[PDB]
Amino acid sequence: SQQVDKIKASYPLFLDQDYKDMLAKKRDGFEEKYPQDKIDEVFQWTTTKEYQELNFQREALTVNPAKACQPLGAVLCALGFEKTMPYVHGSQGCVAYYRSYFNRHFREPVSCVSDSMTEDAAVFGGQQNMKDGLQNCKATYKPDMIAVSTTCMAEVIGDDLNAFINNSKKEGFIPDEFPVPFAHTPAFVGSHVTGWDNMFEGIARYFTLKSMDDKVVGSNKKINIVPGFETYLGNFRVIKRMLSEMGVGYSLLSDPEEVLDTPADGQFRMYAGGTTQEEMKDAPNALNTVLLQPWHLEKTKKFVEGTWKHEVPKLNIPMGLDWTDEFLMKVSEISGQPIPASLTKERGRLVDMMTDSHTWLHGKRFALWGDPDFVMGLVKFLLELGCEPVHILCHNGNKRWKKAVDAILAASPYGKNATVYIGKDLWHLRSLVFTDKPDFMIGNSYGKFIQRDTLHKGKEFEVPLIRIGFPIFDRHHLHRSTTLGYEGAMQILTTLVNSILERLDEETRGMQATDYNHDLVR
Amino acid sequence: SQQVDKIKASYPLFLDQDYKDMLAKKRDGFEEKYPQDKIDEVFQWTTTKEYQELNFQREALTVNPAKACQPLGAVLCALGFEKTMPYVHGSQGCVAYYRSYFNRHFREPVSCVSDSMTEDAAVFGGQQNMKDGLQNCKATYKPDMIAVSTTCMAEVIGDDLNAFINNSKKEGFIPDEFPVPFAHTPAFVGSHVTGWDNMFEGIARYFTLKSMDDKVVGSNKKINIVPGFETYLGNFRVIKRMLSEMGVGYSLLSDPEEVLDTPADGQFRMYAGGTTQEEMKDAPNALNTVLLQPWHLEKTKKFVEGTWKHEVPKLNIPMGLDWTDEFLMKVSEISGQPIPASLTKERGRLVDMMTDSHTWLHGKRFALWGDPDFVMGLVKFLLELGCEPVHILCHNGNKRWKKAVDAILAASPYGKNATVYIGKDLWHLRSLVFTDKPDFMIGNSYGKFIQRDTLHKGKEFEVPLIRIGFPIFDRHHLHRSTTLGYEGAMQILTTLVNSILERLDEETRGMQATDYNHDLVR
Amino acid sequence: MSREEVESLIQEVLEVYPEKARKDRNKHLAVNDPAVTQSKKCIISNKKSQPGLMTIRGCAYAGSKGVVWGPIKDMIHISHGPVGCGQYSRAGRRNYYIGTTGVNAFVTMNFTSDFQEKDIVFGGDKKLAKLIDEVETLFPLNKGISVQSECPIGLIGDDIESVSKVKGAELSKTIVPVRCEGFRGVSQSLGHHIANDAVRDWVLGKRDEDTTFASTPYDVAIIGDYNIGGDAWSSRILLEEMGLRCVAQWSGDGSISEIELTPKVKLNLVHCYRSMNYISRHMEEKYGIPWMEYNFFGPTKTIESLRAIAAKFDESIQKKCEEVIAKYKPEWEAVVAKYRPRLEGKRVMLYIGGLRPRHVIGAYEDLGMEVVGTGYEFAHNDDYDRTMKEMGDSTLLYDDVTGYEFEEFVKRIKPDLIGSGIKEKFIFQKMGIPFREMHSWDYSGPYHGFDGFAIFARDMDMTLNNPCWKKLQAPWE
Amino acid sequence: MSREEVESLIQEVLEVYPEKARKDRNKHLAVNDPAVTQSKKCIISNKKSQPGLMTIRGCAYAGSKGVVWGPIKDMIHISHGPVGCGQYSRAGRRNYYIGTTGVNAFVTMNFTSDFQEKDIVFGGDKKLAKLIDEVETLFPLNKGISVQSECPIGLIGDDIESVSKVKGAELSKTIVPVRCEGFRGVSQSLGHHIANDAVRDWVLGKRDEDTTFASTPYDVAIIGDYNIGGDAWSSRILLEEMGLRCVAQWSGDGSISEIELTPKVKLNLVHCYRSMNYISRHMEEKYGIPWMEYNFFGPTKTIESLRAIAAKFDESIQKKCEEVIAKYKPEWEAVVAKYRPRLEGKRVMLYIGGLRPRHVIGAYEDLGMEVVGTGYEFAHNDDYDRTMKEMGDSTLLYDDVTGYEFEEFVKRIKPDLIGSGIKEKFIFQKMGIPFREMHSWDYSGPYHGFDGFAIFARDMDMTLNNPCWKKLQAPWEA
Ligand code: ICS
Ligand code: ICS
Ligand SMILES: [Fe+3]
Ligand SMILES: [Fe+3]
Repeated sequence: SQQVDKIKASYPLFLDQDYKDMLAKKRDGFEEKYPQDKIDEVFQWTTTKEYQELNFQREALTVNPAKACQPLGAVLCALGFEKTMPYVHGSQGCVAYYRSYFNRHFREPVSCVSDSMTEDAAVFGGQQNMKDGLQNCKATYKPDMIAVSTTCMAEVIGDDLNAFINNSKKEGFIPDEFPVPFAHTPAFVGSHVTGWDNMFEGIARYFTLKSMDDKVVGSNKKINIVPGFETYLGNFRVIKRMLSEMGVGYSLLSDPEEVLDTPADGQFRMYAGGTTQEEMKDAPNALNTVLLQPWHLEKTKKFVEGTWKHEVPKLNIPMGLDWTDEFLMKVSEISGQPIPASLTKERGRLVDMMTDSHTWLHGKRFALWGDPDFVMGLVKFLLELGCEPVHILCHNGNKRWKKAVDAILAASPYGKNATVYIGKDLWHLRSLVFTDKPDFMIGNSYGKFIQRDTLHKGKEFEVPLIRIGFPIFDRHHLHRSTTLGYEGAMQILTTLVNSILERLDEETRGMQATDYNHDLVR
Repeated sequence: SQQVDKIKASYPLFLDQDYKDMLAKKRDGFEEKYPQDKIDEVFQWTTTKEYQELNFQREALTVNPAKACQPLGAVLCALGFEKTMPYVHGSQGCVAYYRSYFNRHFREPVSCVSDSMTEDAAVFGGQQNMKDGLQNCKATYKPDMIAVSTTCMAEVIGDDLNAFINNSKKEGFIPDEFPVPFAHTPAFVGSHVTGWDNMFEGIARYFTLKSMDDKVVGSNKKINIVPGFETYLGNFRVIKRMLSEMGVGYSLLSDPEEVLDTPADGQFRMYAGGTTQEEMKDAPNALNTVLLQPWHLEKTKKFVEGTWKHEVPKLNIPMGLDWTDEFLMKVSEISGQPIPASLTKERGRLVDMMTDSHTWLHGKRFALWGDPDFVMGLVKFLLELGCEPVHILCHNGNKRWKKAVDAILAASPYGKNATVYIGKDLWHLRSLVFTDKPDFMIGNSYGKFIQRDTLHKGKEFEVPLIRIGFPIFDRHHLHRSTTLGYEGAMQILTTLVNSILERLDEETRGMQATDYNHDLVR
Repeated sequence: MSREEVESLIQEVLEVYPEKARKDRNKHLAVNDPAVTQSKKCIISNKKSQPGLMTIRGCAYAGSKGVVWGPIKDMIHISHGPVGCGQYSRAGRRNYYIGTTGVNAFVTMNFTSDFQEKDIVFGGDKKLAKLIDEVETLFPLNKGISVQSECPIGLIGDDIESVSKVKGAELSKTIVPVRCEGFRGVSQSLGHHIANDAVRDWVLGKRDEDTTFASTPYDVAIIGDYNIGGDAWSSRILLEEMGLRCVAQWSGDGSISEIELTPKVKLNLVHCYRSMNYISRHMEEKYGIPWMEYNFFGPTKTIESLRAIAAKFDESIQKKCEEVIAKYKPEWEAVVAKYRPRLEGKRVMLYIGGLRPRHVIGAYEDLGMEVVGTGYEFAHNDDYDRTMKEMGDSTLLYDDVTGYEFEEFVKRIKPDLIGSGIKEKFIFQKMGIPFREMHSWDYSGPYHGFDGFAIFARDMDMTLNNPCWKKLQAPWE
Repeated sequence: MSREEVESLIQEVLEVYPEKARKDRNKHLAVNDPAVTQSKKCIISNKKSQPGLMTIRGCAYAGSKGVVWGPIKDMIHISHGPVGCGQYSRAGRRNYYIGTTGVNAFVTMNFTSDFQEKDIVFGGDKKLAKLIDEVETLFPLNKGISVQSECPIGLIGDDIESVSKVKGAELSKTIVPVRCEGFRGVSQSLGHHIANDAVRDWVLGKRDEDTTFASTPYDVAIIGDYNIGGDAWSSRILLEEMGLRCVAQWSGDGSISEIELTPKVKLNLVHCYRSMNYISRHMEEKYGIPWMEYNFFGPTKTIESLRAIAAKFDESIQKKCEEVIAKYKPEWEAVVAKYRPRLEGKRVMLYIGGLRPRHVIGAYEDLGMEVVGTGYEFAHNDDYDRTMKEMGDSTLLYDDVTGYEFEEFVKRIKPDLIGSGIKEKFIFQKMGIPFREMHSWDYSGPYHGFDGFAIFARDMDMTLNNPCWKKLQAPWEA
């Protein structure tokens, strides 16, 4: 039943008595459900150290992973280039999922095509799909460039992307000069960030490998910036803002901030902004190339150093105070530009905020997960804030990265109780936050199910989620935030300290019970 | 008792059994407390419509006001001028409170002096206090300017500021050319925003009244901007950023953003930035003067129009979509500069966010309070979002203002259930959110006590507070936010929609009870 | 628009295509004609998508795992293959359920074998067996496992049927192998069929000879309602108010035991024909259970369906049918009284999957709105037969529409509202056209039944008449 | 660091002042000397502030309403005058209490008469009478009303005493007129005295003729603990573990009935001498109740106070005293073992109000820290007498320090930590000097007693050793 003046959606409609009784009868009548005492017993067991040890002995089963597959990153990379259509050679189901995943994080259109390979292509290959696909795509959506990656079907059957593209041009399906960079992006290798690296290196190679002979390092007086897999718009914008404030000439290679933020003004813009083909063709002439997320840009680094002859600086992701400091100082050294007073003042405002908030942050215990560069930057900034990152999980991390993070932890007293986990998923993390409870989780929207589980054990065991990362599906417009630079550190610090204070306010809101500590001033 | 490795502060220390027993013994033994059943009965009574009727019959008693006294605004205005020391003639206790109040909101030093009038000055006036105070202040803190206001003591006894300052110069306590603008700021008239108006008009008169004959309107080709009482740093910065993006020459008269955001770099800066004396002397040569908050700049307006001969535009506070549009279009007409593509794109991104979020905002009911211009701008934006501002409270509002807001409400279907209250306090508002429960409150930190009260009735009656306004004492660094322009609208929209979604997540977090609606994607 | 105007639009849009694609797409676009009833005489469907044209379709894994199997709440469903598919589809579809997630229900979790290259080289069958044992130790209250094959499984020659039979016997557990690899078929649709056949072959016959369950003459099953935002619950409450006993829900909020009990019912009530007609046809062949299509979108269709369903039983049910109708009459009449004036005359274009593009037309018409265009991602010709009777004359029909086509049709037709999916939503909002998600209900609903109609009307009104649509143009242009 | 260096520093700083201010401030700055015991020979205090020098002091209303009366939880306190004072002081001080706010407790609410110009012209006495009736209607469970006068009340010639007598009799309610207008005196201090006299004259004697209270030989009252962050509760727990019965707390978490019962106790335990010595002297004269000063900051002073207090009773209390001391010994020893190494040798400068500038020195010394400077906003000479015994030789003493003086002293002395108020905090953090709020405890605490020492130690360590202080200088500068 509904009252027309106060219509109820599913919540709280189905808490009405008649819906409750109906659901009780369905359960008792036909679901053959385990008794509630048995559910409570098993639930309690899943929160124990005994369960945790069984959980961490898994070798074959993955539960609630914290990573995606390569082509997702290849699509995001390709979207960063001017009037470029991402094109995934293989089965169309993949592309539907890629678009949906990004649609929900950015709340924006996400353009990507497939060439719809099916059962038959498994026997005779996908050459004809590529010829018709490229022609159809170019004629219909009029891109200036088509950037080709692959689904796992096309990888398993072994389609030769280079040969198929060359034949499409040879047989007249697309003009010979139309740019069709490509990369093999097998879902069973690495993760989505590997797909970004592979796509970018493919695009760099397409525009530079065969024209190196006229290139002179430093001749365009710019610094190349390679952002990697980046899903916060503010992170593209703050890097450009800081470099412009310094007067540093730069080329941001793969820049999707415009196409992921078009205005609602009465027309749909399939393409907007992006790195130009010239910027890629001219990139070898830069003074140097800075990689913003080096732990998933290894292949790009080898190409930039091996072919462009740039001496890629050893720089961490510019997150937090120290690593932003180091990024600016290296940019200053490469470009010969001094760090201006405006960035010095911004640094000091971040430090001022740190002094203002340090008493509420000190000793706060955190579980956190994400991609490798993001995670280690978050770890570094937490240590700078006097926080303890106790559970550090990177599903797509590797041994070398774990050693670097362990060295960062070892250099600080606030890392004494921290452990780094690689190859573990969020069902592993669920056990950790039960058996060694932190104060908060920092992670993506999939963490909301861990918070739900912890609350079911008890309010005193609940671990609230702070949403920082990718994907964020259950809040709006956090993709506009910033996590890099002093600006990003300021935003993260504000989110952390106010999450702490929101939770304290919740715990002290009880009249005549805990509100003796419900302070007006904090 | 304490365990050294997990030390407890007051919360949760005093929930230990031995403290709990001690407190019960104190209560039963010596407090002669009303029995709990009587407390519960009276509390329930305070939530009824019968209590509300008695509550709204108050004439002499004010409970939990939502305003302060004039000198607070005079101090904030004075801080916006270069190397200017606020100086409040009267009793020192006032200045301790003004400084502490702003300290807690901005988490910054706040410099202000008193001349420490006591019982003796109450009979014979504070002339000697002014002579020594001005001399002591100038020698010790070396300001370029001292801006003088009054506490209620000095108003009641009738100290003539003009005469006292002239005699201080005549008798040699300060150089005759040293600028000492002044304004009478009686606490028993108006509110803190009136003190801002009075101080600004005093400073404007000091630098322009006697030199008008060489002035020519429009000759410096700039627009004056008067911000009024403003406690968000982002609001100063967005106005300057937008006008610079338009290429509009401008003078921001009273600009405290620098002195309220100095870096922590190893030295204390008593002064920073601010409007220069030269800019004030030259202001009559501007094309026109725009008042960002006209409902508390009445006196300033009369002076700018009567003496500078500027035809001040009739503009609402630039909050939300329509009123930011109208602000930019009027600035464009005055300056002859077109609205640039960057601002048009920012407008369209705000509209995009509105379309993205409109289904969670539609029909949401809000109680809100603040100063008149801020409140009416918040009302206007809520109506643009399709929200219903049901309880609109402005303690320091007036009848003319209430009629303007009622006309804004009448122009929209979403104003149908709204009532505007002037001269009511937060104890009045408490009754309204019990008897006509909204979904959220938008207000300052004092609202946290209403949220506590509503929860005590029951979780289903709790009205969460969304902190927007002044002062905010129990979260950190929200004074850095923006509420003006498209940027401010974007920030407000994001705060609102995610406050809605966090509350829905809370209500649907119960395992096997309400988590059928605990959606990953919202 | 006039018929001839619509035919010229089709030709105008098709001019951008290369010859091969143009000749193909022309066959998937048509204008409804009341003198033409058989769809096989005016539109083709359920063929391959043209490469590179940005189809909205998914794959057979989406149709099997995401749609049919995934909602079954007390089973654990294994996304067998690389990590991607299970992650993108984790909790994306709002197939609601009651349970203790991670303990006795598992719907919004993502279980996967996370294939690495070694699994490609040596095969994944030993990993799958090890995985099943790990599931058993960590999730003891699961009541069965399904293995949803992603693309590589069939391409490398794995034999999940053999693993499922061996491990099923060793553990005395129902383990369902599903060969729903995404390269099969042309869309989600073949995934439906594959999944229906896996139910039939591995689950549905478990209780064929079992006689324990006490049947009644009023036993029914809801077939093809996946309880989006609770849709199936707002349908079930009505059927049971009418005196029926809903033994099973396929598969929203569905348990494996309910499925196993379905061969015992007297009548199968089919909502989504596309996805479940296969198993409905099977149960009528093997068990003699009749099935019938029904429609709970909006008061007109719900009343019509309740009366048709009741006609299959006796006078006592038909009497209770009229009791339910009279009970809810003031409620939905108040909804139309409030919202129809705010929506009457507004024109709607739809593009959804395999059922809703025709099933929701009645609800729009109950609010005085007009559906001027509709189409399906993966429907067959029998679906289009049913659609032409529902759609008005001279309306536009599009099968497997391309991104380009949909945008160009909308620019010319200028509908007041569009109802489609997440990949379309943000395109048309930028064009200033109110949009409602008609898969996820835009995180609202339910929309089925009388209680859902109130929410449906509220939602269309809030979006169509929202103040934001008046503001797209800056006053200075 | 040496005496001669400190004295020259004083003269250097004073050179900026005009002649009159220079001569005055010179009298309020001094260097401790163990050969001089009487402050009446080396520092002046409790004089008016010099105009325009940015004193940190407040007013008499702050000392009466903000400090003494405001914490009393079951009374309603009216800020009588314009809207400002009650708003700036609303819930600014963390005088903790147990109650149902708005129903039977009222501490964090702001009740005011919100004076307008008409009230200035015609007087506010009729408004006050109407206000009292409105309070009684809307807050029926209040157990008394106080009227805290703001500046204009005395200047316009209102008679709140007459209103209080008339309405009090009419309503059979305790209504306390307090003439704490901010222009009286020179600081918060006179507000204390005014407020103490109002307690004496209008509340304390209500039960002089009552013989109902069942007394014991172990009845005490805690005088001058305002329960900042729960300080009084972590003090009370120790006294009652020692076998005493704490009948009243003045005024943190205090009820009006506890106040009225205090004349029935055997001993008044005075923590804050400055604010409550007046009423304590009164109760010794009128009721014969002895009073004694104590100190619950840090284990050394807490142990010393427990034993001195216990010595005033019998063997059973003295035995329980040693039981309590032994109980908590492993606890505070574990705190010292952990935190003293992290703090030993660090130098602290304090500037607070009227008690803590001397009372917390022992707790710092229990963590191996040294207090190299201290001073008061509004102390009297008897406070500075007690201070000379606590402070080390050649340390710097400052009375009613100016903003300029404090900044310049810190620049030269370079303390490792500063403990002062909200108006000082953000100045010194910008200079890169760790800062702890020693009024509000920086929203932490309690700091009293054994349980408070653990929090105090944690708090000093987390701030002194925080990583943020290593980062003030950008590496390209630097
Ligand atoms: S199953 Fe089908 S695409 Fe019948 S695959 Fe799809 S929850 Fe659609 S039109 Mo998403 S044939 Fe259901 C459907 Fe309809 S996922 Fe839902 S809305 S009624
Ligand atoms: S009452 Fe006094 S200024 Fe003794 S007015 Fe002040 S809560 Fe201070 S040094 Mo704030 S004489 Fe109490 C004090 Fe000390 S408000 Fe508190 S910390 S022990
Ligand atoms: Fe968007
Ligand atoms: Fe600060």
